[PDB]
Amino acid sequence: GASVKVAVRVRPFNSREMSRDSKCIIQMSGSTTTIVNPKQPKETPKSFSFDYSYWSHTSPEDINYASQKQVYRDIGEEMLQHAFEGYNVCIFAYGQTGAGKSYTMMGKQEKDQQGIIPQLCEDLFSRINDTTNDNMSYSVEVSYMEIYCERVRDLLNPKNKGNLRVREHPLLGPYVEDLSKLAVTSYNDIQDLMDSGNKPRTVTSSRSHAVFNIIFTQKRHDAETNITTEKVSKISLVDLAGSEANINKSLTTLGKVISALAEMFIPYRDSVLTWLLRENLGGNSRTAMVAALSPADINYDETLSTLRYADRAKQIRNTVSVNH
Ligand SMILES: Nc1ncnc2c1ncn2[C@@H]1O[C@H](COP(=O)(O)OP(=O)(O)NP(=O)(O)O)[C@@H](O)[C@H]1O
Ligand SMILES: [Mg+2]
Repeated sequence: GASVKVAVRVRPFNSREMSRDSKCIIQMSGSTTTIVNPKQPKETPKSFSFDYSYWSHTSPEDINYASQKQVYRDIGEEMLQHAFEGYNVCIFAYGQTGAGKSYTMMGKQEKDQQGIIPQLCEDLFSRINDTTNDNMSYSVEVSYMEIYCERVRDLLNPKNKGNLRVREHPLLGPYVEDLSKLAVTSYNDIQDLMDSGNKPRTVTSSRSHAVFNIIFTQKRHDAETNITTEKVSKISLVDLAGSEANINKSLTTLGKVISALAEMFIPYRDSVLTWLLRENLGGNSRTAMVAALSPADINYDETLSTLRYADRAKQIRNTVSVNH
């Protein structure tokens, strides 16, 4: 029994917003985020409470600013530790187009702005390499895919122009048939794959989803008999397309799955995204949602919609057990 962790993050104004002289309608204090409706200024502002509240509207010179490193060391390290404990984990970024989902998950591979995914990978390998018990050995395999109009593309295998089939293994759940799963032995190798994968994405409103998966295997060697008990945790880091057809089936279905789970049949199979993430939503997985928010008055409805779906997500609870 573990509830879905939910964080909200508000970014700086973008060019569109500055050009319309947008005012900031988002306020944050502690774990409370309040949104002002520019349309009805005298109506009571709506407040929401979340596990994490990242005020990233200003800049690093600000004392209360939430940087990439701070967002990661917070929710990121939390989930990585769960993976070390043997739990499957998932972190997905959700929000309006341009709200800051990719910046939070991937960031920029330059000076100081790496997002959750690169940092977690670096942290994962750093920890593995600091192991001092020779009875422990590890394996790290990675997969990276894109879901566009219900079709799946293998980002680590651009050579291939066929969309992979999402299937249901009779006993082990959903999987992408013939999706590349590469073993990596260093942060540098996994980062090259990440960079290669990011470049083959399409290709400026995204309407594809990106799923970066890591299969982290921990092998404990028992000295006396020679059996090696395995510990496997799947780490799924998701960067969703923004919210505003076959192009939008996945996002709408996710909304319904999230609402249904919060309400407690579920249309998991109604879309490739919810099908593949079935166990992370209501299964054996420690899951977190990072809701990206625009700070601008002009996006009140979209932002309010995001806050509401993030509020429901908070109510989801999943039965978790360590994979030993
Ligand atoms: N915390 C932040 N600090 C600085 N810039 C940010 C931050 N969050 C987002 N941005 C920028 O604002 C834009 C939103 O980026 P991303 O590109 O992160 O959006 P989404 O990924 O929200 N968009 P979309 O994929 O089209 O649905 C980009 O130009 C980012 O570099
Ligand atoms: Mg994006």
